[PDB]
Amino acid sequence: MNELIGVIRIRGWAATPWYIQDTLSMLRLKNAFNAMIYPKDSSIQGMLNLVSSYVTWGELNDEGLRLLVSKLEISRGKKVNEEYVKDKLNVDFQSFVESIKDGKLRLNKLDEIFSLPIRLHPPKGGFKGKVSRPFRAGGEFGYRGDKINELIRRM
Amino acid sequence: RPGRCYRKFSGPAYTRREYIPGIPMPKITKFVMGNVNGDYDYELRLITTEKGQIRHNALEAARVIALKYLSKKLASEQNFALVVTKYPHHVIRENKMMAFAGADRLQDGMRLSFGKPIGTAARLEKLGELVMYVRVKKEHLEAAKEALKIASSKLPIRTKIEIS
Amino acid sequence: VARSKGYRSKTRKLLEKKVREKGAIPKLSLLMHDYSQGEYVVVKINPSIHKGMPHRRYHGKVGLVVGKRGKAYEVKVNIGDKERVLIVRPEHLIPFN
RNA sequence: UGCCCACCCGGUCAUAGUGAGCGGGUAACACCCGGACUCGUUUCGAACCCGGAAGUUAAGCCGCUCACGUCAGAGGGGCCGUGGGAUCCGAGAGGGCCCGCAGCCUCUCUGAGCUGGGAUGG
RNA sequence: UGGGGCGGCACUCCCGCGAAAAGAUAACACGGGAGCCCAAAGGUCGGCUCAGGCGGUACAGAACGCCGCCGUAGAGCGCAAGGGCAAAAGCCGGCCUGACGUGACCCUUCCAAGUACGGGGUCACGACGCGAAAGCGGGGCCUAGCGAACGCUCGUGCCCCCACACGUGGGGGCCGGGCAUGACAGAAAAGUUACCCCGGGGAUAACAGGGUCGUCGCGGGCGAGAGCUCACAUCGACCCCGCGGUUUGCUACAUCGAUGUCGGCUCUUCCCACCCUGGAGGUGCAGCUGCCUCCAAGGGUAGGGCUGCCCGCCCGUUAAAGGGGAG
RNA sequence: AGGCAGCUCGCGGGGUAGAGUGACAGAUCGGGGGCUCCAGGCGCCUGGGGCUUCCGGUCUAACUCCGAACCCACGAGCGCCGAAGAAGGGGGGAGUGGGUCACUCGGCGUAAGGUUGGGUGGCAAAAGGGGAACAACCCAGACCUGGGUUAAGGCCCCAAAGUCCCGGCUAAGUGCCAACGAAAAGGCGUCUCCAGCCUUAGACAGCGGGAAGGUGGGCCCAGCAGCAGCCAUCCUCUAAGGAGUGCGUAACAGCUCACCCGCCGAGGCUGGAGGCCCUAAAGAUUGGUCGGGGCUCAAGCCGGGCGCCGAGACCCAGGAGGGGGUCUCUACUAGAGAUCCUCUGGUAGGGGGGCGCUGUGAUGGGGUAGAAGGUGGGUCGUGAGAUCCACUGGACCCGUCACA
RNA sequence: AGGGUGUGGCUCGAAAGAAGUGAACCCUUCCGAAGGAAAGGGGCGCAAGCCCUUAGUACGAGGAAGGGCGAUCGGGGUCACG
Repeated sequence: MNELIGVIRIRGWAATPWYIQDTLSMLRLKNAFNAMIYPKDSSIQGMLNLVSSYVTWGELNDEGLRLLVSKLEISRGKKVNEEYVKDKLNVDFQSFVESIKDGKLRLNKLDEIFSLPIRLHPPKGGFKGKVSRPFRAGGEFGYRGDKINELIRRM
Repeated sequence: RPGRCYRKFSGPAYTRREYIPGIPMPKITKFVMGNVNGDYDYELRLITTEKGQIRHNALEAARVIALKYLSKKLASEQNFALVVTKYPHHVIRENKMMAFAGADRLQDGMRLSFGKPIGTAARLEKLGELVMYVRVKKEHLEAAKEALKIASSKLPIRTKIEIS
Repeated sequence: VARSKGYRSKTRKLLEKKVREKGAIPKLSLLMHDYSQGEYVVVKINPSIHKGMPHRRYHGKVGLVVGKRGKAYEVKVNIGDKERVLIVRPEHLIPFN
């Protein structure tokens, strides 16, 4: 049981049922191909089992985690007074962490907890590189485990 | 009326006799033929492979033809035991008013469309239910497959024959 | 045909009693506790006690005790977004948790 | 001492029940002896009520064994459902797969009274 | 309101099911009820145990009374249905009238989310009944048995009557009961029109098109039997599986500021499920004539009597005088 | 200064699918034992009826001794929103009360693009990309312009991208169909998996012979000399045979039914299920079909794989507007700016700003014999519109502020 | 069938639009967002193909500088083809 998972919304928000759309707003996945990092516990698991047909998730390792945090852009950094400030350096981390987070005074000490809506790109090489359907049970949606790390590298 | 009308399920089970007045008597009256308790070797069975309903007309014709064939081979009380298992509990009903009351400007059309009982049927709610079996000795195994094949021709549901 | 809306309509099985609970009130140890204000209770209708009996729509709900009038209690329950106050005899209550 | 065994008042309300057979009391619990008086039987001191004390372990009560009942655990057998998914299969009835959960009956074996508050005995 | 009409009442109220194990939920859906009855069938206190069966007793019998054994309810509880009830909520007795005056709150009708009546529940003050007592009792074991404004009338203590004051008769007022609207959240109400008229409606019928195929027409399986014997030359019961869209129904999608609505005549074309003409085979095929199966739509299929017809019956012939579609 | 559209844990509610029937109420098919009456036959036997007992079997919308998945109440935690966008309170203006289809769980119905309910989603009020065309199905929510990567779907030509790769099947032009067009039955036609039984101690098929005798026994019969009306059942025997089929025949007879020999020398036979295909399989609104061409180790079907193309979706650059926070200037019913964050389909409808026409009070105010109007053409503005140029025309007309 | 767009042909162009203080068109260098190769070399698979290096290189919307030639462009009408 790894301690940190990443979830990606792989479908758009048109004609999505009442129950499902509200759960994905609490997980911060409003539209397609934005990702979010959460700790693995029984409370989040029951949420993913409800919206399973719209997301894919699994356990991050060092290469997948390091790669998600680097992708931030001008409207994609963490809530540095909102503004989603693109990190790109420790300069934003030498003055922002002094409010809620602790022990993070260097980009190499940003490994612990939380994030914001990470906006991604569709996957290189065809989301149908080996599949034909993001709509099929486990054909492309649902839990995939350690395989979530090579999918992040593509996007 | 064609059997395609009353072969599929349309609604719940309709069996309670105390709330249903005027049900016609079924065509089947004898369900066990031959000499049960005789000494037999083979116990071959007729098994359905679908879900549906069997009218009491189909169930009585499949029984007369099978009994006549076996009785034609050797004898009646002799070594065979013919048993039809299902009873026609369900009651099938027809909106007959299209015949009479649908043309007096009486409750014609679909107005007051609950139907009146016309006969009974046997609901088959599981896959692979026993419908008939026959018990014979080893010398009669062949005349017993043919009796069940001829009977299977007068029944709405697709069936098999199993030997044991 | 639309349904008759009597007080005990569509209660053929909600107001059943199982074979080992029948008879004039069996459990007296629940009646030896005096609920105080701020306690939590569960509205459980007893089909054989016909006095101070709540409505079918409140069976199995959790209320909060807010007062007492005679031998019966004032219980505040939520139905949808509305607060409702009931006066229930203690034979139709069990403590919660 | 002791602890548990009856008794009085209980809680749980068959794992605690019902029948049959047996075991046990110099106290306690009972049957038991009798009716002037309080009270009493649409007749009966049977019952209720009052006053007693010779007799007994035969009843009740408590414990033990055996039959059935009941609640569980294990094993053999019969039957079988379902929330989500797909430009899955099939003419349809229905069925298979992926992620998530189970249930009912019948046989066989093994156990089966726990417990709170107070005056007699060991 | 599966067009309207005729019928019924799904027009007020109650129970079960429909109803998918919270709540809500429709049908001219299914199975039925109420519009009252009771001075006890109401209140309380005490005693008792019911239906059914077994053993013993004169008349005595399955079923009278008596003596015993068993009996979880298999009875009874005014009335539908459902629920509840055993030292009772049932049966039998004693004493009673709480089926009480005044004044509140809450539930249901009416989910969340507005809402009249009706019904029910919990109480305060005053007074009773029954119990040794704790206490139980504002009807019936629980869910049905009911009705606005204005007007009249009764009960109950006072308030008012005038361009001034006082008095008598008479009127009016506040609070509660009764007189009724069942079309039951309340108008005081018969037909007819083919002599008819207006505003509309394809929200809605008739012809015609669409969907469906019970009915209608045709095909296949099986094989009870009959055919001297022989199921399949020919016929083919009881059942089962389909097809067509040429009948009649079902639905109400299109057309209501219009798609001229039967039959006939005239003229054109198409389908094949073959009546004749062409090819092949079987036969209970000697020949002639028959009967049946398969291919095949190139050609043909006419004249009259009767009826508005269509269908149909009939006359004299014919190789045959097939059957359908095109709004 | 809290809120709940979602989940988890804790603590509770429920009688549905299923399952049972000796747990209640109804239905419902057979057998064994015991008791009784009636009828028949010679105390017995057989049949019918009623009661009891035991064993097995079939059912229920208005049955339940039981009982899931699932849904729901409350508490805590998580998650999200919130002092910039704000639980509870007050106020102004509406529109709506004809819905419809797909998927899914039902009631009525032979069904229906039928009718009537529960849940979700489109359309209504939703463009664009696919489905030949298509309100409703699949992808997906369009502020404007450019670049990229994908989804649904597709890749022989029409038509962007595969005459792509491996293992098999089909011979009918079957097929080239998600929603859309075929059943029971028949086929060893061919392809595949399971059973069982015979095989070098010579299988299956075939071929020559033995292919049979007492006897063609027989009962009944002129005779059925298997096979016309009932039927037994014995060895001269061993490398060989049964007391024995269908034909038939007035009757025969005979071929064939069954067992051995001789040959031969490799596997054979009978059931079960599956794939594809064939028959079943017949119409016309008139004239050929997968959209068409056409396609046969496929451009079809089955089990798999690889790479590409392809939306306004998602990413990127530039631009525009709305809202909000923070600031500057101005005799301000309003203008002009700087900066940071976020949002962008729309009918009924509610709200904010602006353009244009005719007249009135003013005015830094103006213009004119060269005005207004007309025709064609430049430029500015998202736009309603403004303004200019050339020609025509012959006397009136405009900018700004406020009002009607 | 009819309008909008892309590429071309022929025509009108005095003014009100840009322009000799330089229209239009050609060369060179530089920066470059999201994205992003191939040839060559090595390895794996029956095969279509894939993996490491080449390499985040060549390129890539936009943007900035210089040189040459030098007088038309924007705009209007109409026709052909996608």
